[PDB]
Order: sequence, then C-alpha cells, then structure tokens
Amino acid sequence: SGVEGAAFQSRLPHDRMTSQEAACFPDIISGPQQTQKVFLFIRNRTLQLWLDNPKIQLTFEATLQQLEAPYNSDTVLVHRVHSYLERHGLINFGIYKRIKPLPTKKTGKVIIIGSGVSGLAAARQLQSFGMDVTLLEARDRVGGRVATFRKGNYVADLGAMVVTGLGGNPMAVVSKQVNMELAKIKQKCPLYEANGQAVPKEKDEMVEQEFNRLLEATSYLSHQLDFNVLNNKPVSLGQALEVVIQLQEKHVKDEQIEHWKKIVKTQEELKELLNKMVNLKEKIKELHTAEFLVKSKHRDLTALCKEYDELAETQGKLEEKLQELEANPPSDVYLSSRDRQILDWHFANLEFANATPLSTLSLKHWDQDDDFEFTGSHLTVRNGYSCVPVALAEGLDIKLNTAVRQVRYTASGCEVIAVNTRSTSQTFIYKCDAVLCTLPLGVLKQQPPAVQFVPPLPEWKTSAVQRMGFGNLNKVVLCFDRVFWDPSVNLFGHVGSTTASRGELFLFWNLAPILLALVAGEAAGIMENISDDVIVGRCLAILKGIFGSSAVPQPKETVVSRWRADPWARGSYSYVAAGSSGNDYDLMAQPITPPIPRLFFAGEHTIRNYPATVHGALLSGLREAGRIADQFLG
Ligand SMILES: Cc1cc2nc3c(=O)[nH]c(=O)nc-3n(C[C@H](O)[C@H](O)[C@H](O)COP(=O)(O)OP(=O)(O)OC[C@H]3O[C@@H](n4cnc5c(N)ncnc54)[C@H](O)[C@@H]3O)c2cc1C
Repeated sequence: SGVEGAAFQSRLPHDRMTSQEAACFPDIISGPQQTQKVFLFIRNRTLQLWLDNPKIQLTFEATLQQLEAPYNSDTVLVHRVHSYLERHGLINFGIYKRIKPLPTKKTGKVIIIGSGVSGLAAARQLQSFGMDVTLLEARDRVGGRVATFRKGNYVADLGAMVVTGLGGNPMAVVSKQVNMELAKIKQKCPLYEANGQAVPKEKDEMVEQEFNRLLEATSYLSHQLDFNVLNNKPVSLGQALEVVIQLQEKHVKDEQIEHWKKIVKTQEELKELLNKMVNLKEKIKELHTAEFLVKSKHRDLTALCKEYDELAETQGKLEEKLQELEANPPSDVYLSSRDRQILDWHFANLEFANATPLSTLSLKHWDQDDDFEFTGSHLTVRNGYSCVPVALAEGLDIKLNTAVRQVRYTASGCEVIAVNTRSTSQTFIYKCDAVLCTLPLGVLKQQPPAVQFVPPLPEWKTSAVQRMGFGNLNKVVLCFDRVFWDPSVNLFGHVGSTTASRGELFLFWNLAPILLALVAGEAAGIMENISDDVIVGRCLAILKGIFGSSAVPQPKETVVSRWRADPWARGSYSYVAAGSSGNDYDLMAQPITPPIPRLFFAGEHTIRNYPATVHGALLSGLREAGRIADQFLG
C-alpha cells in the first residue's frame, strides 16, 4: 500500500480518477481503461516520491528517473502528471530546497491580502511558479489566526493549537518540513463540579452516553425524517437538542404516572379486599339432632374459613405486589439538576469545537464536513504553531503594518489601496493583474466595512458572506513557576452552574508550568468585556476549589485572547449557520470577473471540506495559486 498510501495521504482514491483529473485529462478518462490504470499508478508513485522526501523539490526529471519500467518510457504522460500535481500543490508545496531555477524574470503581478496560512501558502506557490507577488498584512506579524505567545521558556498558542490527525493531513508534510514537534493529546478529561468535587466515573460515563444519544437523535430527526424546517425557519442544533430533551422528560413523566397508577390500583384492591374480610369476620361472628347440629355448625364455619383463610392469601399476593412496585419505582426525572449541569459541560465542549452557541448551528449542515476528517490521534504543537507561518514567510515580499482599505478591479488590471497602521497618514497604492483576498470572514462581514470593493462585490457573493456564521472562542494563558496539577492529565473540566454560562472557563489544559482555560459559546463574546485581572481571578478561584486554596499560587504571566474584538479577525473561524450550507463555502471560493477573473478568494471560509482549520486555509491557498497560475501563466 505504498502508492496506495500516497493517494490516501493526498486525499485521493488510489484506484480511480477524481472529477478534477477527468477534466484535465479528458483523453485518459474517455480512453482505454488500461491507460487510466497507468495514469493512476504514475500519479500515485509521483505523490509517493514527493511524500517520502518533502524537504526537497521533486522535479520532472527525477520523477522519471525513479519510475520503473515500462512507466519510465512514457515520458510525455509522466510530464503531464507531474505538471498537474505541481500546479495544484499536491507535490512541491510548503517549504523545501529548490534544485532548479526560480527564473530571475517574473510574469504577472499578484497582490495578496493577508499573510495568514492561506495567504502564505498561496504566495509560496505563486512565487515558485514565477509570478511577482507581494503580501499586504495589517498586523506587525505573520500567521493571522495562528498566534503564538513566547516569553522566557513560556510558549502557548492563542490561536490554532491542534493538528487534527495526520492521516491525509497536508500539515503532516509541513510538520516534517519545518521540524515542528507534535505530541498526542491524552483523552482522559476528569470533570469537577462548581464546588470543586470530582464527578465520579459512573456518573461521567452515564451523562456522556446521554450526550451521544441526544446528538444521534437530532441526526436521525434531520437526515432520516427531514425535520429541518419549522415555522418557516431553519432548525438549529441547539433547538433540536432542547426538543429531544423535552421528549425525554415527557417520557419519564409518563412512565412515572403509569407506575403511580399501578400503585393506586393495588392500594384500592387491598382496601376493598380488606373490607370484605372484615365483613366476613362479622359473618363468622354471628355463625358463632344435638349431635347433628354440632356437625352442621362445623361444616358451616369451616366453609367460611375456607373462604377467609384464602382471602388472606390473595391478600398476601397483593401486599407483596405493592411493596415491590414501590421498591422498583421508575426514574423520577430524566436529568437531575446536577446531571443537567454535567450535560451542559458536553454542550459547552461542542460549542467550543464549533466556536459558537449550539442554537446558531445548522441542524442539517453543522457537521457537513465529517466525511473528510483525517485519521489518527489529535496532536498539539509543543514548540508553538507559529513555527509554520514563520517558516512559510521565508523569502516572500511581505509588507507588515499595512492595512488594505480598498480593492479596485477592472478588465485591465487592479489597484489595492492600503495605509500604514503606524502612521495612518501615508496611503500606498499597489497595482497588479490579480488580487487574492484572504481576509477573514469576520472582516468581510464588518459593518461599516473595513475594506471597500470597487465595483462592490456581486449580491450572490455578499449574501453568502451574510448567511455564513463566524464564531468565537478564547483562551486565558496562565504561566506558573510550578506544576500543582496532575501532569499525567492533559485536560480537566469545570462544570458551570447555569446553561447560559456553561462555556465560561469550562476547560483547562496543559502541554512548562502552563495552564490554558477555555471560554466557549455565549460566554466567549461576553468574557471579552472583562479585564485580564478579573478573568484570571475567576480562573484561580476555580482552580483553588479544585486543588485547594493554598496549592494555587499567583501566575507569573498571563495572556488573554479577545478574538471577536480583534479588528484583523472579528472572531475565530466560521461555522455553518442555520440557513447556510456547504454551498456558501463554494460561493465564497468563486472568483469575480469585471471577461477575465481578477479578484480571487482563499481562507478557511472558502473551503467546503476542510473549513475552520489551518489545513483548510493551506489547501485553499494552494487551490487559488493553481487557479491564478492557470489564468495568467496558462
Ligand atoms: C482561537 C482559535 C483557535 C483555533 N484552533 C484551531 C486548531 O486548533 N486547529 C486548526 O486547524 N484551526 C484552528 N483555528 C482556525 C485556524 O487558525 C484558521 O482557520 C486559520 O489559521 C485561518 O487562516 P486564514 O489564512 O484563512 O486566515 P488568517 O490567518 O486570519 O489570515 C488572514 C490575514 O488577513 C490579515 N488582515 C486582516 N485584515 C486586513 C487588512 N485590512 N489588510 C491587510 N491584512 C489584513 C489578518 O491579520 C491575517 O493575517 C483556530 C482559530 C482561532 C482564532
């Protein structure tokens, strides 16, 4: 599975041609299947050669010399496959030693707005393709939403921190190229209630199980029964979850009522059987030849005692049924008050991963990209994720503290206007043939706008911008000079007191003596209005309740993100809002033409299968580089 592995690691089926390939190789698709098999092998083998050694450029010549007979004889097919893989960034992407040209002459000028991972990835491709490219970045650093805090021996990521599995992840290649150290995240996450006591194992698993059944029930309601619209409004995941919970509570109350009726019935029978027994005793009373009269009262009294003694047995078969029934009552409630708070911790955790309250997520599409998840454990970046954007910036023409304010594009070229953010007096004007916009969705949604488009973007584009969600989440970095927590535990949770505030500092994690506290959901935007000192104080109180007031010292350093207030972000990353879908991600990727595409788009919000991630941003950049090169360089 070597060549089979290369296709998989490249997100491609090893045994068939993708739609994109069919388009580029119409003669292969509509030809001898035997040729397709040769195409797929050359493609898979070329990807393998690249994947086995991504720190060095894989040339056409070298691909040909390493292919085996007969493949090494079809020079022309190999060239076409290598050119295709290269143009689209499946090989020779990221950071690697070139071993050939980098023509001193440059064809075409492209301006790239934003120097985040998508802009950086696209730039390296475009430059290696021989175009003249310049990146305009508003901040005084590269990386965008990859933002690493570094002081002394302290390292912590305020932006992206997790590599979500290596299997199929292009970040696996990049990780090798920049030598970024990755470490698995242990899953064990003990939970502590608001009073500091740990949630027992049995309870933990019970609630988690319900969390899972609840989500599965909404998935069933949505994709099997199609209940995605109600009162002419798209249903949200949070809305559906609350209804499923209501049904559970109704069911519990129903079974409770039936059990009470069983009790009351049994009680009524006992009461009645008792009354007839009392009346029979009274009959036995009254009832209480001479020789014959004796035998006669005998058969009479014994007939009434064959009646009464028996009545006492059917009575014992009732007092038995009763006492059982009320020893085996059904559940009193679906979720106890505490149980619900623990369930809210799992919802808070989901709001964290999705960067938004559950009531804003599309029930039908929120998890639209699951089928593309990578395989493998999730890893964290020991030395800080900024090592990637920093290494990708090597050798590019990047203009920092340069905030773009207007993008003008015509059938003859474009102009990008920006201003120095250190001296808002001077305004630069950069002319070019094409503009690649990597501005965050949050910035594109800004009202009044942060950057004007002349002409204004089409309605089909802006309405997509408006429908799509742009979430938020924050982190508080607590640097200590000591480790007072369990070092064999990477994560531990804090169960809040209310549903509304379930996302407040609900999670803590480590890996130096550093703890990060996470703020999710509704709490994420609200907490940004609290000073660092006060938020830090709330963290310590929580930690003190867990570990003990004397075990928790004051932090040496703290850093608090406020992604929604950050003007260059306006949030953390997108999410499929109620009323949107995977299609808006495609609409966001569509280039704008004045009869030749001039304005292009990349960014995590323009890639349908991998949104809201660093790998998605990277792939979107590789994608646009290819589309732009195809237009200008042929
Ligand atoms: C808190 C947080 C946690 C996250 N965790 C993870 C994670 O664990 N794993 C994962 O894979 N992803 C994670 N993500 C998402 C991931 O970081 C992003 O999807 C990705 O980095 C986006 O890259 P981008 O190039 O699309 O956008 P950006 O990185 O935002 O790049 C856009 C650039 O445009 C610049 N800019 C803005 N306005 C202007 C202007 N007017 N003129 C010029 N420049 C401008 C911005 O400064 C920025 O540099 C997280 C994001 C956040 C914020």
